[PDB]
Amino acid sequence: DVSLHNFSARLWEQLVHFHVMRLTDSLFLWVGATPHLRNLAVAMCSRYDSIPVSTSLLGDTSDTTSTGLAQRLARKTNKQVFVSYNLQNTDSNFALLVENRIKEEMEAFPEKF
Amino acid sequence: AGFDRHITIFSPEGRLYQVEYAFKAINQGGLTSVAVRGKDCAVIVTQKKVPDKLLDSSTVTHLFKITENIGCVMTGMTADSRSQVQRARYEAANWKYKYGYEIPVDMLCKRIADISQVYTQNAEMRPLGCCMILIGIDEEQGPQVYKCDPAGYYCGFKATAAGVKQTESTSFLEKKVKKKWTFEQTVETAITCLSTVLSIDFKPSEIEVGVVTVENPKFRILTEAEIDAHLVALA
Amino acid sequence: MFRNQYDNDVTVWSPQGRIHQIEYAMEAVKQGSATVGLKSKTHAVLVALKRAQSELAAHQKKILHVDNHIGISIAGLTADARLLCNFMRQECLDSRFVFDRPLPVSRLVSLIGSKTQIPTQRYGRRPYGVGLLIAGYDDMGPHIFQTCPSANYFDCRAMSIGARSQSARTYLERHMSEFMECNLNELVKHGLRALRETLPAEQDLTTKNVSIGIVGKDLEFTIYDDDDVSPFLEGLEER
Amino acid sequence: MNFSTLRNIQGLFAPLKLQMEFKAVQQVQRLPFLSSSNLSLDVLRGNDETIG
Amino acid sequence: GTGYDLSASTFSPDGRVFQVEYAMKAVENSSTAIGIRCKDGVVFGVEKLVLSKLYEEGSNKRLFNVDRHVGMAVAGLLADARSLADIAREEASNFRSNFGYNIPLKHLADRVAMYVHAYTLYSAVRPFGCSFMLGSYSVNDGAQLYMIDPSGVSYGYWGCAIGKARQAAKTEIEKLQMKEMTCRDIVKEVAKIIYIVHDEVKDKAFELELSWVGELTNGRHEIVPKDIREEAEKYAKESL
Amino acid sequence: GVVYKDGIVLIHFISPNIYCCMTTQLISSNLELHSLSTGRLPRVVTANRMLKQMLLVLGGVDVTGPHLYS
Amino acid sequence: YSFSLTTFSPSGKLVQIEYALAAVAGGAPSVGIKAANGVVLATEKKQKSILYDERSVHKVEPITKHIGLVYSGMGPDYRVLVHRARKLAQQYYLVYQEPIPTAQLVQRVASVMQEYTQSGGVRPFGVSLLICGWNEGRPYLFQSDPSGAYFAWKATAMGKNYVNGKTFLEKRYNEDLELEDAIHTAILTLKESFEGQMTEDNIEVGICNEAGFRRLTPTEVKDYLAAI
Amino acid sequence: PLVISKQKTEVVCGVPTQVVCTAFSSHILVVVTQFGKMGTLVSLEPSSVASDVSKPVLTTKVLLGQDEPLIHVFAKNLVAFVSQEAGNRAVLLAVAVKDKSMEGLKALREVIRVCQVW
Amino acid sequence: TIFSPEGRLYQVEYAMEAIGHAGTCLGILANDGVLLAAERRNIHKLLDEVFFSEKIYKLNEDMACSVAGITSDANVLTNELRLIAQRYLLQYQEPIPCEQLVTALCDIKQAYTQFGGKRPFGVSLLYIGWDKHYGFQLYQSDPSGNYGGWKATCIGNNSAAAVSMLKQDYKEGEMTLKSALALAIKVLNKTMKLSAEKVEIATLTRENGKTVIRVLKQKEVEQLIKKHEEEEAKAE
Repeated sequence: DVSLHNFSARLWEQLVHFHVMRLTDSLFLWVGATPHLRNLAVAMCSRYDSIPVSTSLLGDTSDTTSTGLAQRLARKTNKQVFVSYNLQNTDSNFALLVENRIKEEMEAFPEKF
Repeated sequence: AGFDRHITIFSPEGRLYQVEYAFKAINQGGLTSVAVRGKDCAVIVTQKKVPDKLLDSSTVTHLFKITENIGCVMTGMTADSRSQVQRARYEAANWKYKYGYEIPVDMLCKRIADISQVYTQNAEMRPLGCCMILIGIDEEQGPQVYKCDPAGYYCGFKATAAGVKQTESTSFLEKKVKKKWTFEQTVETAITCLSTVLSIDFKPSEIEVGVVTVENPKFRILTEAEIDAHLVALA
Repeated sequence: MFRNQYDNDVTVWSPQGRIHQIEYAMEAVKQGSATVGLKSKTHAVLVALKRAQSELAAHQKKILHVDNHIGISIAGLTADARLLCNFMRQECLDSRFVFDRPLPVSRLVSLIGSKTQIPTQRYGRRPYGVGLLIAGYDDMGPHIFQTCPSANYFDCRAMSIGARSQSARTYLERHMSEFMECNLNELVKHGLRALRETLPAEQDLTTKNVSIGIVGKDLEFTIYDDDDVSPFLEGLEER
Repeated sequence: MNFSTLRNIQGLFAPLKLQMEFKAVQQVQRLPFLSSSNLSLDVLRGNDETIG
Repeated sequence: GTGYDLSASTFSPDGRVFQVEYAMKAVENSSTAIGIRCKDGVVFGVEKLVLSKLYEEGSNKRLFNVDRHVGMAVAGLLADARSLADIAREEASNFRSNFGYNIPLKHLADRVAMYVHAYTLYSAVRPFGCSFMLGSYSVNDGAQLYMIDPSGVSYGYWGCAIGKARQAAKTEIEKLQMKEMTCRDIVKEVAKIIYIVHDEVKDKAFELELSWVGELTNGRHEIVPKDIREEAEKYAKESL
Repeated sequence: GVVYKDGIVLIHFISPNIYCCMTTQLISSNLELHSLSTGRLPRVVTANRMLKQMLLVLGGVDVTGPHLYS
Repeated sequence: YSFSLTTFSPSGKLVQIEYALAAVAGGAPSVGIKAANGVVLATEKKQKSILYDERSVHKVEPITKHIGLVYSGMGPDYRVLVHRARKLAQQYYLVYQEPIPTAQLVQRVASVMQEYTQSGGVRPFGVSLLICGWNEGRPYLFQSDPSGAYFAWKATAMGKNYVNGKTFLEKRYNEDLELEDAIHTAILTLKESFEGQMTEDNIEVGICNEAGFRRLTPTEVKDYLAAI
Repeated sequence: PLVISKQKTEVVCGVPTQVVCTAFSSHILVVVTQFGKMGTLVSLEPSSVASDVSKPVLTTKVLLGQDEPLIHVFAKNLVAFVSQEAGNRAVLLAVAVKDKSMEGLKALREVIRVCQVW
Repeated sequence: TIFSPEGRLYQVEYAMEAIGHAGTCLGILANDGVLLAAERRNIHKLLDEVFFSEKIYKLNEDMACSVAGITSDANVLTNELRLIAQRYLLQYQEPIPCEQLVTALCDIKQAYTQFGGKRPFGVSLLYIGWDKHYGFQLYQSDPSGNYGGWKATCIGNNSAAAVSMLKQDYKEGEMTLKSALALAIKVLNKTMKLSAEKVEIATLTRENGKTVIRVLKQKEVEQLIKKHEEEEAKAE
C-alpha cells in the first residue's frame, strides 16, 4: 500500500516540516517551512556509474541541495527517491542540521521509510 | 539614456519630465470644465463639441455616474477617461463589499490618487493623461468638490477648473468667491464663467450640466429644455 | 538607412506602419525545398522534393501523418514544424477520443492560426518560421490549405511553397482548368510535372528524391517513398 | 467580488489589466538576496492598510 | 517624435504617444471599406483585391458574422482582426449565457474598445493595427453603427469609412440623405461610392463585397444575392 | 443586553463607543488603522463584517444610531 | 551646470541621491525644535488661491499615540510612507505587546527607504522626514534623507532657505528652553523669509509631550500668533 | 500537519487502483497508480498569455516518461476540473495506468473527487 | 556582473574608487588591546550627542566595527551582523568567532557581485574583537568580498601615506596601548590642521575576564594631542 508520515523540528529560529510518502521501492520527501513546492529531483542506483544517476525536474539549476540529498538517500536505501528541498537559507550549515534531523528520524522509525 | 526619457530618473534639478508631459497631454482634447460648489448644491458644467455631421451626437458625453450619489466629469484623452471611470466604479464596489457602506467622495479620490502614484515610480507602465473631478454630498459635511491629476495629488476645492483656459477660469472664479449662493446662482455663476472665458454665446445643445442637491442627493443630468430655461433666465 | 532603429523587435511599429520582423520571418520559408499541393473532385495530393545531398548523412521527413484523413507538408524550421505537428496531432486525437467524430479541417486551420498569432505581439518572443500545406478529406470533400508565418491561412485550389516555386506556381495557374475531372493517376502526373519545373534544365525526377502523399474518398492518408513511387513515375514524358 | 464577478460585470479587460499590473510590479523578486518589502504590490492589491 | 517613439509607455514632450499613431497609420495601407446606416438597416461594402487565381472564391473574407444578429467589417492586419472577432464572439456568448438575452451593440462595442485600449499602456505588448465597424438591427432598437480604432475610442455614426481612401469616401457619403432612404437604394449608392473611390492604375482589378442587416432580413446579417449585386454593379459602372 | 434610549447598556474593549463580549486585538488594530486613514469614528457594521470574516455579542453607537448584533 | 549618467559622483556619492536631495531642497520650509519637555514641529502650508479647502489635506500626521512627523518634498511619497509607518507600528504593538520605540520605527522606515536605492526599475523617494517622539520621559527628534540616513538633532530645518534657518536656530537656541518658548522660536523661524502675511490658516503646528502627540487647532495657532 | 492529504483505493474496470491527493499552496499532487509506483510525471499549469484569465487554458508538459499525444489528452481530461476547482492552481500528476479509455477516465474521476482536499 | 575582456569587474572597481574618497579610518593592534581611530568629516553644534554619525558601532560585547562608505548600506550591514551574532548565540550558547562573523558578512557581500541585477554594497569595514581562540584580532573588508587579518591598516582618503608611515614606524611585539595611541595620533595628524574635536577614538581591552569597549572623551583627546605637541616641540 501507500503510507504517509509527517513530523517537524525547530532549527535556528524557524520551524521546518517534513512530509514522507512511501511506495513500492520508492520514496518522496518534502522539506520546507511554508507550503510551497518549487524544487524536485530524482535519483536511482545504476551499474553504469559510481554515483547514482540523477536529474532535476523542477526549479532553478543553480541549487544542488535536492540533487545531492536524493543521491545520498538513494545510495543509502537502494531505492528510487524523490526529494523536494524548498528551504531558502543562505547559510550552508543549515542543510547539515536538516540532514541530521532526517537521519535521526530514519533510525527512530525505520518502518516508515 | 537621458533624464527625460525615463519615468524613474530624476533630473539634476530634481524633476520628473514624464509627469509634466502627461500633464501636457490633458490639453490635447481642447475642452474646458468648471465645477462650482454652492450652499447646498454642487454643479459641474462642461463644453460639448460635435463637429462631424455624420456622427451620432447622442454617443458623445463627458459626464459619468460612478455611483447613485456620486458624479464625475473627465478632461483629457477619451479612452483613458473611460478606463479611469471603470476603475473608479470597481474600487467603489470593492469598498462597499469590504466595509458594508457606500464609499465617501474623499476616500474614493484618495484611492484613485494612490493608484495613480504607483505609475510614476515604475518604468514598465505609463501614467494616464486625464483629470478627474468628483462631486457629492456628505452625511454631516454637505456638498464636496474634489480633483485629481496624473501626478497623484488631490485636494478639496470651493471652485475649480480643468483643461484649456484653466488659468483664466481660476482668475475669474477667485474674484467672485472673494466678493461672495442658491441653486440658481451656482448654475448661473458656472455658466457665466464658462461663457466669459470662452467668449462664446452658448446654445442649449452646446453644453452639459450635472447637479446634485441636498434635497435630492442623487446625481442628475440636466436636459436640453432645462438648460435652455436656465439660459433664458440668465439672459 | 533609417531602418536601423525599428527592425530589431517584433513589438515596435515603424513610422511607415510596418513590422519588419514578421517580414523577416516570412523570408525564412524560402530556405527549404519546394512542395506542391493540388486537389480534384475526389482526391487530394501532396508532392515534395528532397535535398540534393546524399541519403546516408540524413533521412528527411518532409511529409507527415497527422490523422486518418489529414496530412501535412513542411518547409522552414524543423523545431517549429515539430511543435505544430504535435499540436495538430493532440487536437485531432482529443477530438476523436472524446466525441467519437473527426475534426473538421477548417476548424483545425483556424485553431492553428489563432495559436500562431500570439507570439507576434509579446515582448521577448519571435514568430514561427515555417510554412505548411494541408490536405484533408471530410464531409465537404477534398481540401487544400496554406499557412503563413504571419498567422494567415488561405483556401487554395493548388499552391506551391518553398525555394524557387514560382515556376511551379505558373504551371499550376496555366493548367488549373482541368484538375477537377482528372482521376488519381493524372492528378499525380500533373503534380509531378509541376514539381519538375523547379529543377535545372537537365535534372530529372528520381525515386530517391520524390515523396508522395495521397488522401481521398475511401482511402486513408498514405505516404509513398523509395520504390513505392515507381508506378507513379512510370509514364512521364521527356521535358 | 472576485475575478469571475468582475469579468461577468465589466468584461474581459479588467482582470487582464489587473494581472498585467501585478506582474509588472512583481518584477522586483530574487531568491539569493535579502528580505524585501512589497510596497507597490500592497498598494495595488489594496491591503496596505490592513494586517493579515 | 524621434527619441520618444520606441515604446507605448513613453510620452512626447508635447504630450503624445507615437506608437499608437504609427499603429493607426498602419491602417492606411489597406483597401477601403464603408458602412452606411439607413432607415431600416445597415449596409456594408468592401473593395476586395484579388491576389492570385489559385485561391478559392470566398476566401480571405473581410465581412464576418460575429453572432446571429451582428455584422463586422475589418481593415488592417488580418490576424489582429481575426483575434478581435474571436474576442467579440466570446463576449457576446458570455452575455447571452448570463443575462439570457441578446447583447446590445453599445455594450459589446464598449467591451471590445476597452480590450483594445488595454494594449496601449505597457511596454511588454504592442497596440493593435486594425480598425473595424459593427452593425445591427432590431424591431425595438432600430439600426446601429459603431467604429473602433486602434487607440480604443468608440462612437456611433450615420455613415462611416475606413481604409486607404477614407477621406474621399467620407466626402462622397456626406452628400447622401440616408436618413430617409431604404436598403435597396443604399446598396447601389455604396457600390457607386466604392467604384468611384477606386484607383484603376495604382491597384489591379478588384471584386465588390456587399452585405446588409435590416428589417427585410428580420435581424440577420447575410450576403447580398447575386442578381442584386449584378444590378448594383451595372448601375455603378454606367454612372461612373 | 438591553438597548436603552440613545445608547446601549451592557466587557472586552475593541474601539471607542464599540464594545463586545486573541483575535479581538487584531480587529481592534485594524479598526484603529481604518479610523486613522478615514479620520472618523468607526462604524458598527465594519466591526461586524470584520468579525464575520474573522471566524460574540456586539454593541455600539455610531452616526446612524444605536446598534446590537449577535 | 552638469549632468551625469554614471552611478557615483566624482565626490564619491550616488548621483540619483543628490538629485533627490535637490528635489527636496525646493519644497516648503519645515522647522523642528526639541525643548526641555517636548518637541514642536511646524511647517508652511501656503496655498495658491482662496479656492482651496484647507480642511481637506494635512501635512502634519500622527503615526501612533506618541509619534508624529512632517515632511518636505513630494506629497504622494509622504502619503505612501505614512501608511507603511502606521502599519509597522501596529505590527510591533501586536507582536511585542508594547508601544514601539521611536528609534526602532525610524530604523525600519529608513530601511524601507533604502530598499528603493538598490533595485532596478524603480526610483528613490523624493522626501525628507522629521520624526518626533517621547520615550521614558525623554523627547526625541530625528531627520531622515531620501537615501535612508538618519541622525538625531536638537534643532534643525529643511526646505527653502534652510541654511538661514539653521543659522537663526544656532544663534537663538538654549539648553533649558521651554515648550512655549520653543513654539515661539519655531514660529519666528518660519516667519523669517515668509514673503507674505502669516495667518492661522497657512501654517501647521504639532507638539509632542508626555501625554502624547497632537495637532494644534487653528484657534490655538491664532492665540500663539497674537503674542508675537 | 502543514500539508493535508487523503488516500483511498478501489477496483476500477477489474484492476485495483490507488489514489492519493495532497494539497500545497502552489500545487496539487495527484497520484493514480496501478503498479504501486510513480510512472509518468506530468505538470499542468495555467497559460500566462490567456485572454480569459478567469478560466485560462492549460499547458501540459511531460517531466519523466514517454511523450505521446494520448498522455497529454488523458492528463488534461483527467485533472482539468481539479485545476479549475482549486482556484486556478497548478497540478502535478503522477499516473501509471495499464490501458487508457474514456470509461476508465470517467470511473477514475469519481474516485479523484471523493478524495477532494482542495 | 559582467567580465571585462581583461577579466575585471567594472562595478567593483567603481565602488572601490568611490570609497577611495570617503573618510579616513585607522586600526592598530597592540599587545594588550586594539584601537580604532576615525575622522569626523561633518559636525554641527546642534546635534543631539547621540546617533551623531558615531562611526564606531558595537556589534556584540566583544566586537566593534568602523565604516568608510555609504551610511545606509553600512546601517543595513551592521543590522544584519547583529542578527547573525544573536542567532548564533541562541543556537550554540556560545559567542560567535570574529572570523566566522566576518566570513558570514563577506558571503552576503560577495553574492551581490555574482547574482541578480542589483548593485554591490559600496562599504569597507574594519573589525576589532577578542575571542578565546586567537585573542585580539583585526580584520578588513572590501566590496568584492575579500577579507584578511592585519596588525595595522588604514582605509579611506590618503590611506597609502598612512600605511607607509605605519609600516615605517610600527614594531611587532614591542608596542602597548599608549605607544599605539601616540602613533595613531601622529599618523592622523600627518594624513589630515588637526583639532581635538575632529577625531573619534575607541579602545578594546580585558578587565578581569570581561571585554571592555570605551570611547575616548574630548578631554582625553585634548590631553593626548597636547602631549603630542609637546613631544614634537621638544624634538625641534
